[PDB]
Amino acid sequence: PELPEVETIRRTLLPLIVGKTIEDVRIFWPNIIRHPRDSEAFAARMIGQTVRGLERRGKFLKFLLDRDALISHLRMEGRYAVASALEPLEPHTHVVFCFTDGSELRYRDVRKFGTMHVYAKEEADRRPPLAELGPEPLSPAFSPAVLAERAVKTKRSVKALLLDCTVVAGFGNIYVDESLFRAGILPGRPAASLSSKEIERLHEEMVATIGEAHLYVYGRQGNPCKRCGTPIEKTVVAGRGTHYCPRCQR
DNA sequence: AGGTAGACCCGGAC
DNA sequence: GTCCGGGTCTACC
Ligand SMILES: [Zn+2]
Repeated sequence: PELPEVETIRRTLLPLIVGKTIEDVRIFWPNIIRHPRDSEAFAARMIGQTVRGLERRGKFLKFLLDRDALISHLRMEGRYAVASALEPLEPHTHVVFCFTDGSELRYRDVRKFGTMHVYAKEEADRRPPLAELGPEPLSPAFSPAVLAERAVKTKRSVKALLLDCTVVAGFGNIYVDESLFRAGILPGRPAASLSSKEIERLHEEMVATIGEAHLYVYGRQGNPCKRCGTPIEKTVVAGRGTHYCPRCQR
């Protein structure tokens, strides 16, 4: 899921787990657990803790317990469900938090690609994976000035810049391509080549792309641009498949 | 050290 | 049967 859908998950999941107490943690694929390094320590430490809150930082969910925070990333295909311990698990379930009321929070992922870290709550923001994360794109902390100051000092393309999680939280390949289209800027342009006007327009369209979230360019190669009718093109930029309108973007 | 490459994962596309 | 697609971290120069 993208940032908007993670926010929806955050809002939906919270009432389904708040106030529940962890009785067991069952791990079927240890490598999902990134901290502590031993999945057995990860499981052991969570037992007896009650879920108190659920926050979002970029595409990360931060589960707040009594002492610890669980930081979880679903990437593209991960899913959470709350369901009864009496019922069979869904296929591809890798980690289950069992609660004392006989319900469970389950993480499943056909791609097995997600990650989980647990630290004392007070340490979570200064450790991976949250430590270097840039500002929320819908927050005043993400501004044209912030974007401009990062763009000026780099040799990288504008696409590589917007994909950098330290610049802004939660912009992945789809919203990067779409925002750049909406701003009229080619993804391969050096970040340092953008004028003040272009930086300001790009900020505006990034906020709009995220705020709104239905595609102009992503995956639309060889089909007509919805604004000018020119066929959408696809190339590699910053090591990613990159979609753009060669007329609308400059 | 700024910035790219490696690593993780595997359904489905070639 | 080999490889893309996806995000975000660690490992290099
Ligand atoms: Zn166009």
